[PDB]
Formats: sequence, structure tokens, C-alpha cells
Amino acid sequence: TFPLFSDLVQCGFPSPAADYVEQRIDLNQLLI
Amino acid sequence: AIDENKQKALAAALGQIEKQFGKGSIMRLGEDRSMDVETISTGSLSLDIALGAGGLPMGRIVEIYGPESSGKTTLTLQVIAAAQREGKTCAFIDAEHALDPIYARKLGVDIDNLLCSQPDTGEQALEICDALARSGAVDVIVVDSVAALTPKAEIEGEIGDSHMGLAARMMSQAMRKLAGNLKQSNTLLIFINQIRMKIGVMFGNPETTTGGNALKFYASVRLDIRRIGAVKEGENVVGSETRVKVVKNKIAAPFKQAEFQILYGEGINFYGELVDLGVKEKLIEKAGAWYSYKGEKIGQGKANATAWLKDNPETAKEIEKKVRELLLSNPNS
Amino acid sequence: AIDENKQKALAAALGQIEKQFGKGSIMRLGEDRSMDVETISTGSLSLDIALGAGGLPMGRIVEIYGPESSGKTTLTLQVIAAAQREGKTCAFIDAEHALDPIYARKLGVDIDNLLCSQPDTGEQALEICDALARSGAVDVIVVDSVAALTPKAEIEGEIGDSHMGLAARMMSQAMRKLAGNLKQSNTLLIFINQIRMKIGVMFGNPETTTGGNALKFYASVRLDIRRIGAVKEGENVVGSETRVKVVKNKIAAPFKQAEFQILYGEGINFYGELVDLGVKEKLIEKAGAWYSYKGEKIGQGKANATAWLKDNPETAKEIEKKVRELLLSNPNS
Amino acid sequence: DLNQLLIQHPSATYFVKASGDSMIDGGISDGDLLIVDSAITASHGDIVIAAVDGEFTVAKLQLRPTVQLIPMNSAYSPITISSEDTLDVFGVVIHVVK
DNA sequence: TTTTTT
Ligand SMILES: Nc1ncnc2c1ncn2[C@@H]1O[C@H](COP(=O)(O)OP(=O)(O)OP(O)(O)=S)[C@@H](O)[C@H]1O
Ligand SMILES: Nc1ncnc2c1ncn2[C@@H]1O[C@H](COP(=O)(O)OP(=O)(O)OP(O)(O)=S)[C@@H](O)[C@H]1O
Ligand SMILES: [Mg+2]
Ligand SMILES: [Mg+2]
Repeated sequence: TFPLFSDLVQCGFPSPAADYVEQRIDLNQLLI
Repeated sequence: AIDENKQKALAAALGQIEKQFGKGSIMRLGEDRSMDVETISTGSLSLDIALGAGGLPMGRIVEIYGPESSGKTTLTLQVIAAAQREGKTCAFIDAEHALDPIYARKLGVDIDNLLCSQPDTGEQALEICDALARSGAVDVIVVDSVAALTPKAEIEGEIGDSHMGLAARMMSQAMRKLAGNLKQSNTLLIFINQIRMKIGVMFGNPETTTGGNALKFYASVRLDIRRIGAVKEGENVVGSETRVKVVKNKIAAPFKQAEFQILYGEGINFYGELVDLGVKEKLIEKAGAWYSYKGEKIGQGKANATAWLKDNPETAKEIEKKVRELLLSNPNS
Repeated sequence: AIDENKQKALAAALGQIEKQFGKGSIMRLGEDRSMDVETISTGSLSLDIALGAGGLPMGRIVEIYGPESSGKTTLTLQVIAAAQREGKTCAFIDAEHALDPIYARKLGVDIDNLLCSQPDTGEQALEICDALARSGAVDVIVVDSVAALTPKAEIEGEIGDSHMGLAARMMSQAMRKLAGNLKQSNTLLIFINQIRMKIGVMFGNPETTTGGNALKFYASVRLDIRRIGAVKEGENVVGSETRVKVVKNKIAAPFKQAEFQILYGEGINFYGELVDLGVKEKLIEKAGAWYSYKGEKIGQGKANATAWLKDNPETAKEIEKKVRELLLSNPNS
Repeated sequence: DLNQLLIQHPSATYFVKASGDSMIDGGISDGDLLIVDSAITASHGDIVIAAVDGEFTVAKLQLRPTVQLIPMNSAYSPITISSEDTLDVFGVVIHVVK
């Protein structure tokens, strides 16, 4: 159970802002 | 048959609402002239371009924030001076208790006409702002450092006493009681905010602004002003390079940026902004470090170009009208 | 018509605010004498020149920070002595618990009249400062090493306990509750800060100051004092060469530098500053290592020139007054 | 167990959804999951979550000959840490989940 | 809501 922040980080250009509304999930439930 | 009955019912309901609450209680959005967005210049042409509508919106709420010595008070005093040059009445609610009247005069502010208040508590400041808005005779109101909007309970309290979100509740109630009054009276309320650090932020901006979250929602425009350099006359630091980001905009496209120089004792360098905008709009030619206008080499470098354009008011005015006509997305009537 | 109604509404609102809160709640900035900036000497003429307004502003918050043994306490004690020579009452909050009364007396501080407090906790220190500001009988208050302003919870805790930003909360609340009281009572509050290291900073200044960010916003003048060398009488180190850089200024132009000598047991070398300012202002001629005043060769080297100038009071006062009317941008009334 | 397989510091590991296509040659594309370890110091050539002038970016960190943020796409250009640029690295990407 | 720390 680790944070999955709602906002997506833009790898192309520096994003205008990064809010961090925090959603939490575990690896096993997220991928399996 | 059915449509006629629906129209009759709608007309009866509208008439009942108008009788109950007033003539302007409800009307079609297209024929509501009071809802039109009217703007005033911020003292920076590039910022007027970045705001889309040509300046800060009248009758709204605007938040300005940034780090220390980023130029919040100087930008606010330029806004106030620009408003006062048009005959508007402005008020400065300085909660920081750190206003210099001499410097305000040096920026072009008519200190003989600017209302200044040193409120003891945040509630007193917000009540003064509410009264000034309800009067309708004040066009611009500025609250300096809403971080200093201390509640009366905290003032009467001790250092270290915990007042959880009490300032936030006071600010929320102030926004609720102020939005309608400001819209009715066509008064622009500018809030100046400081930046606090956010602890335990794994990802995201670790900076908030004091006062809570209500100011984030109620602000029509939120500006993030930062100092990104210094202006040097060889050795002495005579000014600062400033970048202003419009992180929120309810009247135009947001996230546009503006760059301008704040000169100490003079304020925002308008003529340098004119130079930069003319260069960008293919009106002033830049050949390396050489600036030229219509073939005539006006100088070498931004400072020399600014001095030359200051020395020739006619061409400065010409380039100013050309830039205002071309760049402004929403030219004011 | 419309203008007259606006003036009537503005006058009515101003009267309402004055009745609700008080006579001085709201008034025009031009006719508000409580907002005039009053300054007191810092004990160094070069520092007074660099500050523009002639010294540290009264009724404001000033932060002085630097590395270890840079002269923060010495500069503060010189400020206190200069204030006391004018009959003012000064207070020293020694949170570091490292004040030597004999050395303070050696700098000219009236020990019998200096209110000294050694608070246990940071909350106690800030509450004592708030009470002294509210009393109105204290003109200068100094908080020694706000890095030592440890909160009560940290004191009652254990070593290794994480009190994350608690000092920042306490200091922010202190600024919020203290700005207005200091402005009302015309009290100068000097905060002495230590310098810590920002780990992981790849580009930028790796040095930060303790207490958080509130002091950065609220301080009217912030001074970075550093030791740049030693003053030697041949072999023994009799003093230190000190540079003070005004990193923030809310009363004049910032980023000016002041260089002076702090002699152990004597304080800031005023006469050496007089020598340097006379040389710079074309009052004292310097031919290589030879200094001359109006043709008379006065001595060989800075130390010999300073000793000459000590040996005569008359042209000492002459050069001092000439420098004061020449270099001082904002002479005090 | 994926947690023991991929995560070294559970208390300082967060997930990030990638956006944009400036890291395709580096193995990061739009929509991919980025596992970031914030407890480890960044090094030259590492993939980091960084913020320049308050604007967040995923980029490759270089410290020589100058401090810059370089992408992994021929279309995009490097970001040079210029005057008054505060490069805040918030962790190192250790895994990419597609 | 509140606020860095080395
Ligand atoms: N009286 C003054 N004379 C000269 N320069 C000044 C004066 N007051 C402020 N400045 C400088 O002008 C720039 C902007 O000043 P401000 O408007 O006070 O900035 P600020 O955003 O209000 O920062 P704060 O309020 O102190 S946190 C800074 O570089 C200041 O050092
Ligand atoms: N009692 C004293 N007698 C002689 N020299 C002293 C005395 N106390 C301090 N000094 C010297 O005076 C210079 C400045 O001292 P301070 O003003 O105490 O420095 P500081 O800024 O207070 O740094 P701190 O507080 O020790 S971290 C240093 O070179 C000290 O060694
Ligand atoms: Mg201000
Ligand atoms: Mg000390």
C-alpha cells in the first residue's frame, strides 16, 4: 500500500504544476 | 400547446422571483451587462498580455504570492498607481505593518489619496475590506500578507497555543461574505500571500500559501511572482529580474508567463517591456547585441535600447500602440 | 453628481470604520505619521551608509545571521549601546545562554540598564519579547540565536525525537503576533540567526537559516555578517575584518555591503571606518601607502592613519560630518 | 512477493504515472508506471523526478560539464540549469511498469 | 489546517 499520486508527471515538458492528491495501492493488487 | 404553457410558467416564475428579490435577481446571461468582465492594467504590459483580458478583473478576487522579496508589494503598488492614474480610489490594508510611504510615493502611488489601514487582527482587516467593498467608492483593495491576518483569539492567546485552522475558517468566512459584495460594487480585491513549506511531501509542489484553501477557490486570478535574477549597472544591483506565472485564470487562458524588470525606486520597467515585446513582434530588430528600429540602430543591449526609447517619446508611443493592437488577445473597449 | 455621491459614501464608510475600530484604524497614507520610517544608528558608519535610511528601522523586525564568530553578538551589542546613548531602553533575550556581561560592558553597553533574559524555552522567549513590545517602555529587543529558540515540546522530549517543523510553526506564529505590536509600540526587534547547510543542493546557495521561512518574509532588513580576515598588531590578532551584506531591505536599496573592523574589547572601529569613508569621498588623499588630509601627510598605512585621526578630535568631527552630509542618502530629521 | 523483489525502502517509495514521450529511448512512455525511491541520492546519469523553476519533469541528470536535465528522445531538447534555477530532485526512478 | 530539518 503505497501512494499513487493522482496527477501525472509530464516527461515531455516541465509540467505547469504538480498537485499530489494521494491515492494508495499495493503492487500485487495493482499489477496482478 | 405544451410549449406555450411551459413559456407561461417560466415567465410567471421569473416575475415572481423578480418581485421577491429584485429587478436584477434573475435574467438571461446574454443580456446581463453587470456580468461583463472589466479589467485594469497591472502596470506591466507583459503581464497584461499574459492575463489575456488586458489586466486584473474588476469586481473579483486576486491572489499574489511568492518567496521573500519577490516583488509582491511593488507589483501591488504599480496596480494601485495605474488605477489611481485613472481616477479610481484605492485602499491598502497592510497586515504586515511593513509599508514605506516614501517608497510607495516613489513608485507613482498618490499617497495623499491612498487609504492605508494597520489592522490589529485579521478579523478587523477583513471587516474593513468588507466595509470598503459595501461602500462602493473604493475600486481596488489590497490586503498585504494574509499570512499576517491573525485571528483575535490568537492575538489574545499565547505563543505556542494551537489554533487549528482558525485562520483558515476566518478566511473562508471572509471569502463567503466578500465575493458577492465585491461583485456588486465592482471592487477588485487583491490578496498578497506568502509561501510556506509543506513537510513530508514525497512528490509534488512542497509550497502552499497561508490562509487556507478558500482563497484558492474564490480567487479569479492567482499570480506566482518570483525573482529570477538581478539588474546590474556594472557593479551596483539597480533592479531585479521578475517572472510572473498566472497559475489560475477564470477570465482567460491560465499558465501564461510574463517577464519584467523591477527597478528600485522606479518599479516595473515598462520601457524594457516595450522593447522586449517589440522585438518579439517583429517591430524592433535585434542583430545579436544590436537593437534597431526600421533600420535605425537604437542602441546596444537592452539597457541602451530602453534608454533610447525613453529619449524618444514619439516612437515609444508608436511601438506601444502597435504592440497593444497586435499582441492583446482581448483588447478592452 | 456621481463623484459627490461616491465621496459621500466613502466618507460614511470611513466614519463607520473609525467608529467601529478606532481613530487611527483607517486614514490616508500621506497624513499618517505613524508610518514614517525612523532609524537608529547601528554603531558602524559604513553599515548606516549601506542601509540607506541611516540605520536599522524602528518598529520593524531585523534579522542578522552569519557563520560562527562572525560578530553577530558584537554588532548587536554595538546597536544596543548606540540606542542607550540616546536614552532608549534595550532588552537582550539570550537564548544561547552565552552572554558575557563584562564583555558587553567593554563594548559600551550600559549593563545596569540592559534587560537580560535567559529563557528556558523558545515559547518563553517569544512571549517575553511580545510582553516587552506590548509594554512600550522597551525600544530595542534582541533574540540571540533564534536557532536556540527550542520549543517546549522539544525540551520536554528526548534527543532523537522528531519535532518536524515545530520551531517553524512557533516562529511563524511569533512573527504573526509580533509585527503589529512592534509597529504599535515603535520597538525594534533584532533576531540573530545561525547558518545551517542545505544538504543535496546541487545548484544554488547551500546555506539556510534556522527558524523556517517566516523570518525571511517578516524581517524588514536582513544582514549577512561575515568575518573576511583578521586585524593584527604585528603578531597578536587584536581584531577581525568584518563584511556585512544587506541581503534584504524594506526601507532603502538592498544588496549594499559594509566593511569594518571589530576590535576585541572595543567593538566596531569607528575611526577606521571614518578613515575609509574620508578616503572614498575624496576627503583624505591616499598616495600609495601614504594617507594625506589637505596636504598634511598623516601616516603610513591604515592603522597609522586611524591612530593619527584618533589623536585629534577636531578634524575627526570635521571629516565625520562631511561624510555624513555627503554619503548619507536619507539623513534623519 | 513483488514488494521484496522491487522495493528496497518501503517507507520512501512512491508510484508515478508517466505522461509524455520524451523518455521512449530510455524505456519510459506515456502512461507507464514509475517506481521512485526518494531515500537514495541521485547520481550522474540516473533517471530522476526533478522540478525546475517549480515545474516538475522526468529527465536524466548530468553534472558535467554543466548541470543539465537531458531527455531520451531525439525530438526533445535538454534543459540546462540556468541562473536562478532550483533543480529539486524528488527521487530516482528504479523501475518502469508497462 | 499547520510548517522544515542537516
Ligand atoms: N524602500 C525601498 N527602496 C528600495 N528598494 C526597495 C524598497 N522596498 C523594497 N525594495 C526592493 O524592491 C524589491 C521588491 O520589494 P517588495 O515589493 O517589498 O517585495 P515583497 O514581495 O513585498 O517581499 P516582502 O513583502 O518583503 S516578503 C526587492 O528587491 C526589495 O529589496
Ligand atoms: N569576551 C570576549 N573578549 C574578547 N573577544 C571576544 C569575546 N567574545 C567574543 N570575542 C571575539 O569577538 C569576535 C566576535 O564575537 P561574537 O560577536 O560573539 O561572534 P558571534 O557572531 O556571536 O558568533 P557566535 O555567537 O559565537 S556562534 C570573535 O572573533 C570572538 O572571538
Ligand atoms: Mg509586502
Ligand atoms: Mg550569538
